[PDB]
Amino acid sequence: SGFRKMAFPSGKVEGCMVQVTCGTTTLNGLWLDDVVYCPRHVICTSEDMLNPNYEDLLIRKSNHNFLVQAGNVQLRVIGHSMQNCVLKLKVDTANPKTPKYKFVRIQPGQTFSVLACYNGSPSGVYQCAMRPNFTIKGSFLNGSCGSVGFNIDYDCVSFCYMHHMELPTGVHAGTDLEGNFYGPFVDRQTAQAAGTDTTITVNVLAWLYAAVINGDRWFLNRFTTTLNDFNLVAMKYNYEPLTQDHVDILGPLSAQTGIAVLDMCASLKELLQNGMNGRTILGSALLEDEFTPFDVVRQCS
Amino acid sequence: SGFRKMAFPSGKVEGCMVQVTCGTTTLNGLWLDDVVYCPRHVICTSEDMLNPNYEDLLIRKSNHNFLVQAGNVQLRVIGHSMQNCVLKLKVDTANPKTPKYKFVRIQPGQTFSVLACYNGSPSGVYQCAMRPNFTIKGSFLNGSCGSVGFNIDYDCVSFCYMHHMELPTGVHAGTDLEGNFYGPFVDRQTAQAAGTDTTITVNVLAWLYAAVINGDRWFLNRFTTTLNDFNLVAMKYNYEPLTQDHVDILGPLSAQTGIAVLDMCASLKELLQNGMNGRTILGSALLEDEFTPFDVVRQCSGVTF
Ligand SMILES: CNC(=O)C[C@@]1(C(=O)Nc2cncc3ccccc23)CCOc2ccc(Cl)cc21
Ligand SMILES: CNC(=O)C[C@@]1(C(=O)Nc2cncc3ccccc23)CCOc2ccc(Cl)cc21
Repeated sequence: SGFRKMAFPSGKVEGCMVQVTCGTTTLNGLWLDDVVYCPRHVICTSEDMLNPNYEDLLIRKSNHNFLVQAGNVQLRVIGHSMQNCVLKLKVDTANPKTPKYKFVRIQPGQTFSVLACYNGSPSGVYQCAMRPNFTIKGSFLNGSCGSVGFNIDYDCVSFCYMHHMELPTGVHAGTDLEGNFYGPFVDRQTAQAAGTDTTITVNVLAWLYAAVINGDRWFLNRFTTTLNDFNLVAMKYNYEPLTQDHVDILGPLSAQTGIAVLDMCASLKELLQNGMNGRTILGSALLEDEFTPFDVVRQCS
Repeated sequence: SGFRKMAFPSGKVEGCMVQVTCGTTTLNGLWLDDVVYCPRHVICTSEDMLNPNYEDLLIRKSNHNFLVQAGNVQLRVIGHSMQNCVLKLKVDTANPKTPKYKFVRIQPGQTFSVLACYNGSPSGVYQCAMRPNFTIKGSFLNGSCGSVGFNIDYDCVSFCYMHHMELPTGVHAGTDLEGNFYGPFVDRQTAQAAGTDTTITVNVLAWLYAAVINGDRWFLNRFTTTLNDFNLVAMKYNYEPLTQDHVDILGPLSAQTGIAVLDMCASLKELLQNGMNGRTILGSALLEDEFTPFDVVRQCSGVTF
């Protein structure tokens, strides 16, 4: 029993965190095999942040301009290339702590663990979700760029995120490990705004199923709804539309608890209308949307 | 910016998790140097658990009865002893991944990271606080016994908890690494109940300081209070008393934000008597009490491990 926001054990990722310095800028890099991945903005100076020409800035750099530190050992850079917004620094040593890994690009609503690092040193681990506006509500200070988001599949690390920037609202934007930004963001200091965020409806429903599995049933009702009627109500509370895919994904939890997805959807409509009335669901007074249906099943079964 | 419930990096602890099997029972063990620590109830059957004589059960066991697995390598047990509610299995091999570590007993209100394990394999890491009723509101399934709680100080792991049981309300009870239970709990199948819980006042104040640091200021007010007037109000809402030690501990956050502790206490007092009024603090509609003042400083300054 019990339900917690739970991150994956970060050990496999900790052994890949290195410090990458280029001039006066220092951020984190991910050392996998003989390659160190880091945000390409590490090559930017003061007047290269509004409109950097990364191809032009990178051509002017040599391997000896990149100082890579793995623990108290300086790694030697033997090559450099750029793939979208990620810089790849070929080093002269394969990381002996390289786990089995994959680079996976995730979709909004997907959760992952973040290993927050400063100066190539891991300081904390927390669980995040990719918001529907493609930002993450992380916890990052200056120097956290290059900190990564990941999931663990048995013994395989799926790297899904690398931190690049903080938007004016305090939310964070980054890329997958191929340098492709999540969202319409660019790695420039030009005026950028996170779109209006919405609630990840499928995740809230998955979390209501977690609550039912844990014995919290007060919010349940005798109602069901059509998918269309649910979405009309949901949109009014800034909730993401629930697709038939989401309904299918909730199938196992629906079967386990004996509460049809559209039946749980009617509970959600009611909760949105009434609020909680001083009650909590899994120790929370708000509807939690950072647990996917996969997370709920993994944590409960 | 941003404020998250954040655990310590679990890598130093992951290298210590092993699987301990005794008969039909399989749980987790902590392999440090040449010793594997695990809950002593691993030696119990179902009948034994009802009224266990652990000294009697342990004397009947031999070293070969304990199957210890570190990855896909079976460790050979060369000795066994019991220290309170923890079993210590002496093994022939010192764990090469043994970090710098200490066994520390924590106080209620103190937080720590839990590395949830099943079959000696770490599956998740989460942060939590030792509740004032000595339970932890963890997330544990069958097979999680032996999962440990820890903090990291510099490069030293301080092991503070080992999971032993789940109470009927779904809350968890366990021991320090010397086998001493936190709370009035015993390791036996019998009627046990978690006491009425209280809110960790110093932690709520620390979290209000984290909210101020992050730009959430709506709850701040012009008022201040005496420590005694605050504690009279706090006791009424099942909040732990705030000591002068707690006020001193909040000193750095008080200086950083320019809000005196008793000034923040009057904000908390109003939040208790009046509520949030539909507003949130750090995305939460409830007062968060699982961030200590040290956790807030560490997260709002970026201390690394
Ligand atoms: C020195 N340069 C930087 O720090 C990179 C920077 C950035 O957002 N860094 C940070 C990321 N996360 C948390 C932060 C908390 C506080 C301050 C900085 C933080 C800051 C300057 O504007 C941009 C614009 C585009 C891009 Cl891709 C990166 C950046
Ligand atoms: C096989 N026996 C056990 O697992 C030990 C057991 C226990 O609480 N295990 C669990 C601990 N945490 C999460 C659990 C989730 C579900 C089920 C079991 C869980 C279960 C039997 O009663 C007791 C009584 C005292 C003590 Cl010290 C241990 C126990």
